Amino acid sequence: TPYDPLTLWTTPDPPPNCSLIQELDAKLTLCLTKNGSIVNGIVSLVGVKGNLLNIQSTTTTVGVHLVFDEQGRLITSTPTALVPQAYWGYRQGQSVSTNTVTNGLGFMPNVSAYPRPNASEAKSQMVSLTYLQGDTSKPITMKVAFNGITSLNGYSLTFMWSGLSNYINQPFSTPSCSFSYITQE
Amino acid sequence: GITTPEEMIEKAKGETAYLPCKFTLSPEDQGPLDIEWLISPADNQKVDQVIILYSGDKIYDDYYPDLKGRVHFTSNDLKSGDASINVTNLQLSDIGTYQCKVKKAPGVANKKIHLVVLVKPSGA
Repeated sequence: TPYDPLTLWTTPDPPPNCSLIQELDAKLTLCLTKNGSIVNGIVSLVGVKGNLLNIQSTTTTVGVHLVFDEQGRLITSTPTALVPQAYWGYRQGQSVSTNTVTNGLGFMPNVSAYPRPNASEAKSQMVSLTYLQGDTSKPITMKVAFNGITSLNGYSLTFMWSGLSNYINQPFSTPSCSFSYITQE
Repeated sequence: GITTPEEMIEKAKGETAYLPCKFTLSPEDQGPLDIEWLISPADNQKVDQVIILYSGDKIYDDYYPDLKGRVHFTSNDLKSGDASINVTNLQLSDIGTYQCKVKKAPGVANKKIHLVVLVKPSGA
């Protein structure tokens, strides 16, 4: 096969692929690799236009969502951060394959472990301490929530970077952040 | 891929720079066409700053403030295989490495251009 079936990503160097506050104002790099019952993931978000380049005084949190259908296929509409033309699928070289994902449930957060109505349960969250712009003097928290913004028979991933309250007038960018979760299949 | 290798364009203040980026598409390249031009200025220390895009069959600009309203795609038909751009009224602040990224899943290509701007029009 020309592609790797254990990896789903946004390609390593995606162009602005999110319209968070305004049209294409952010670059979200996300790579998910399946390793048995656990998916090793790495996420990164950076502002490139609008308010995401100069954190508003009243903002305290910046987050993105990724909703998947019952087959583990991304749905490119609200609230999914990635715009519809955004690249997402199996890895093939430094790009993605155009083949539809047929083993998506292997990358989805286990609904038994993280039930859809359990988004507020600690177990459905992986919270860590990280640093804005990688600057160790600017600590923030990244909270990954599983299946919290899911429809029904669906799945989701939520990334919440909080504590931005006192980093006003600065560009928003996160370092490469790691996370993991138990797979559906 | 792109038809031109990494080059260096030396121009003078006031002039306009034509940055080439012509590409060819394979039958395999079926993903949506994606063009992104980035810049690594010489003055400040920022790198890979977005300049202009061609995403979802639409042009998006005004990402790099210091370059506002002076960057436009030269071709009137991007899809045809030309992602070249212009930088009107060149200034000394415009010096840096400009990168052209042409993607069409699974295809991907990129070119780097070192733009140099001289105060007085002379390269002898």
